[PDB]
Amino acid sequence: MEEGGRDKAPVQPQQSPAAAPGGTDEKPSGKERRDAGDKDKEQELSEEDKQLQDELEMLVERLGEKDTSLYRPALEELRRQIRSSTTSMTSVPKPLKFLRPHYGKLKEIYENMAPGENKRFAADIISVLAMTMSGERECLKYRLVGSQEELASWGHEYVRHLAGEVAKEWQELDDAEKVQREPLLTLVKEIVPYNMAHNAEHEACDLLMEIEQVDMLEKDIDENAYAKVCLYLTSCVNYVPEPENSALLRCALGVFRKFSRFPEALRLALMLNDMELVEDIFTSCKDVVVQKQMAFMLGRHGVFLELSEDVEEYEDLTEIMSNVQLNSNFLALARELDIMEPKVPDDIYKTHLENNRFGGSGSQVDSARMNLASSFVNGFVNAAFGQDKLLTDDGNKWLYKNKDHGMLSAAASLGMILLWDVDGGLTQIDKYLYSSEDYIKSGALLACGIVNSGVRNECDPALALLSDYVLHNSNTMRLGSIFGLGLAYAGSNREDVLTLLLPVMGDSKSSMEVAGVTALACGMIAVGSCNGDVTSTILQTIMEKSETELKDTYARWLPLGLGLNHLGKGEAIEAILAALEVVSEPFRSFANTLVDVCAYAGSGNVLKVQQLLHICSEHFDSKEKEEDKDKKEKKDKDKKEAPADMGAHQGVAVLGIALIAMGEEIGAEMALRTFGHLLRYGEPTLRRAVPLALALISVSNPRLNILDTLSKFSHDADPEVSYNSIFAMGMVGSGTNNARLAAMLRQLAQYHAKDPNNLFMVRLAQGLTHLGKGTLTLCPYHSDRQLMSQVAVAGLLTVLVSFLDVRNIILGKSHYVLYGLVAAMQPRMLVTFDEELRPLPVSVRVGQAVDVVGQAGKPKTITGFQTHTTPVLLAHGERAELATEEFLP
Amino acid sequence: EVPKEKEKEKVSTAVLSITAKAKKKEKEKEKKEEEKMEVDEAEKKEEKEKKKEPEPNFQLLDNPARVM
Amino acid sequence: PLVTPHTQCRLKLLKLERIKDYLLMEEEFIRNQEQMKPLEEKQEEERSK
Repeated sequence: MEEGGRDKAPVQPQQSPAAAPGGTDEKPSGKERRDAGDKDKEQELSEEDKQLQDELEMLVERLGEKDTSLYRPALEELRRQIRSSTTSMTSVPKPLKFLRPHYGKLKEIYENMAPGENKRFAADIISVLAMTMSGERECLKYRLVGSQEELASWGHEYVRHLAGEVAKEWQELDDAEKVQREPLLTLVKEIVPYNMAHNAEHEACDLLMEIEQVDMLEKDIDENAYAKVCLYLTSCVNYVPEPENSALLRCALGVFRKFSRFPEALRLALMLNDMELVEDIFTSCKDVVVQKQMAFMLGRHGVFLELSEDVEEYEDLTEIMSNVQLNSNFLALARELDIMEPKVPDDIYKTHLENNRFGGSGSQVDSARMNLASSFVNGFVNAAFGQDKLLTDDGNKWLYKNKDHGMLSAAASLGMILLWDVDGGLTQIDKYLYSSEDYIKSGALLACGIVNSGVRNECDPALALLSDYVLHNSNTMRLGSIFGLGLAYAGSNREDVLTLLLPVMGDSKSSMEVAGVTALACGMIAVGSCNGDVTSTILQTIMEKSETELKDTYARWLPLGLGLNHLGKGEAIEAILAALEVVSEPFRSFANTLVDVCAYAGSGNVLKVQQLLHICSEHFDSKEKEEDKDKKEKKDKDKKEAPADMGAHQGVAVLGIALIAMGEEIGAEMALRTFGHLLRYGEPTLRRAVPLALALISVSNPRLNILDTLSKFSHDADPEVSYNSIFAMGMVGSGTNNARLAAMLRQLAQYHAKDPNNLFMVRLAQGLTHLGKGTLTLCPYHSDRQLMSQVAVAGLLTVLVSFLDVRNIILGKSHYVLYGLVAAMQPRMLVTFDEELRPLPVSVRVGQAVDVVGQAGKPKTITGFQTHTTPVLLAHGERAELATEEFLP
Repeated sequence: EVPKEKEKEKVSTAVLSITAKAKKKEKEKEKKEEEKMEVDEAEKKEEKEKKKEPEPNFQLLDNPARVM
Repeated sequence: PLVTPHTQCRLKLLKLERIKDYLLMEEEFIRNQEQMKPLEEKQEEERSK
């Protein structure tokens, strides 16, 4: 301990501020010049950030705190210069003069008068002088002012431009990772008036830099991955004009302002769709801006590009609408017959060959309901041009043999055989159409809507299936005709055929399953306007469901189209609309949780997730509202599948422990459909946690509840090694887990993982994270499986052809105009880089190296090299344009 | 002779988080909806205090009158 | 295992508060689970003897 002898600064700045009350009065020079000699020297012993220990700043205030309490207030005759010497010298040590209740008094030295241009003695120092202290002001002092009194005094007026120059100072001194400290400053200051802060910070960023935009640009969208309702409403529209005004990267408009379509205003992204039609230079970014506008996140854009430039600049519209759709058919025609696939594999059924010697002999299984699953050896493998003449003879015999619902099912499988087709898809049906039967034509003409699904061109808006519908005096002609056309025009929000198919609801012909899928057919069409659909559904709901207390054919189908007509907005007006509209008995207030959370597809709104638990948690509920706690858990399944894995680990942690562990009817009947809704990628955490409750069948219940959890355990696409689980459970599933009920089911689970080789993207995440619904086509099936008796009769309309929004697969094609380029692409396990050293290595799995149409996989941001510049949108999206430039030798 | 009819009925949701400023801006939403369309409800005080003070201590009693 | 800012940024202040939200709710849901159980049969006489 070598103290003493060199303690100059603990003596003379211990004495001269102690002599400052001894020299304020009767010493006009010593009041001023010793203050200025104190001020610059204390300023100089802080500017190097290589002596944090300052020989004054924690040496003078031991008496100087009681001094400043008697020097600044008690002088009472403060001059115009001596306030600029006192407050410039004594507002510096006040974060360390004072303890944690400094937060109310960062002003009793400073805001007496802020001396001039306080960064004048705080420019080259990063945060030790006042910039940490400036964040201490905006944390607590501005928030209590700007809680209800934003428009206020000097604590707002100068504080605006004070925070303005400080936010310039973060990107001024060193331009380090304190760029991201500016959104740390801009959002803590005036949390709800963020745009009033950001509007000055938009224009300041526009003149800040054009190279130091992009990491702050991704900092915003990382903060926009989850927020409050109003913060996600605010900072996402602040996110919009920064590649519009500062830079013109601008190919991140269409999908990354589909981010901002539903929250802020539907017309606002349509004004950004107008901003697409402003920046028409030249074609290449314009091409891939409008590639996504048809079948990547929405359709319904084919009405705004038939204006005055219909030569090539507005004749991309039909090219977008069906020709690049058919060029995507040329992927599955040309490229995917080249990689793997002849016309009929037909041998996953043949992969059940070694079972006949496992335990003696075989040929014991003769169940007639297995022949339902026999259609999927032909059915699922023949998607994307698995066209079959006389390979449908297993269909052709069984169509003309028995099983009326399988006559509808085998006829509905023909639409899956010719999918995404307009050229000759109806010609395939017509030879298998004229059998003059109810079940054959109702499955085939429903499959005609599946053939032209995603086309939305002129095939039959009211031609075929409207003529099929007006044939009705009877069975599924009444039913199966409205379903296929609303499936085909689900991407559109056309009003006309919605009003053609609204007298289906207004007929009051009391076929119950027809009116239920009528809500599902109109639900797939619209998500926004036409409140008269909500009027039309609840009229027959109050007519029919009020005079019953019975089955979920009422409940699983009629409120679901209401939720599909109001999907994806966290405004909480739609809950005020719907729940106050059907104020009713609790078995009709089953519908309370539907339209509540169908508007709540994905965000962070954890306050909803607690009312998704705390109202109907358990209660033990002796067989009265057990459907509602299942459906309340059904809406826990979404709002979990897109915070991008932040709550997915928390979802599998809660729902593994809480329900299947300490539950009853909520857990052991229904709570596995989360895993059939959360992901379809597959990973051995949840893929092995389900046979913990499946190999233990727990047969005491109506075990098709647990065998429903068998079924969409294989609701993970992208074919895997999971055959080890399903075939070995199929071996114990032939004799035991009786083949009368689920011999269709286990092979439905077996044959669905290898659906084709490819085309597994059914998982509602495009580009990086945006939805692309999608949800309107899947969510009817997991609402349908509640629970039994639709394994035989009614759910066979659903279980085959429920979800049909598969968009294509792979990010391999090049499309440089003649379509001859391949690439040198380099596929890897996805990004982790958030803020690290510049530049940041995007990925980590350098081993795989392909050129052309190779796979997507679970976490793959595939990059490219060889100086082709890949300049298009720099995110990805499976129709890259790929120009050419090499000006770096 | 009441049986003390009691209710568990609730456990208080103690999630102390972003909830705190989210309920506060919801009370701001009621200051446009309540006081601008229709709220004119009122109640009166000190009716129940009035009957207490002029009380007896002059209770009249017939012949076989009990008294502590 | 996603604390990937790796620095004193508000994201790690935002990310960890999300983890606080789900574990408190997992606490309160199982707190409601042992609360609202009016089922008593205690063995239906079989395992109790």
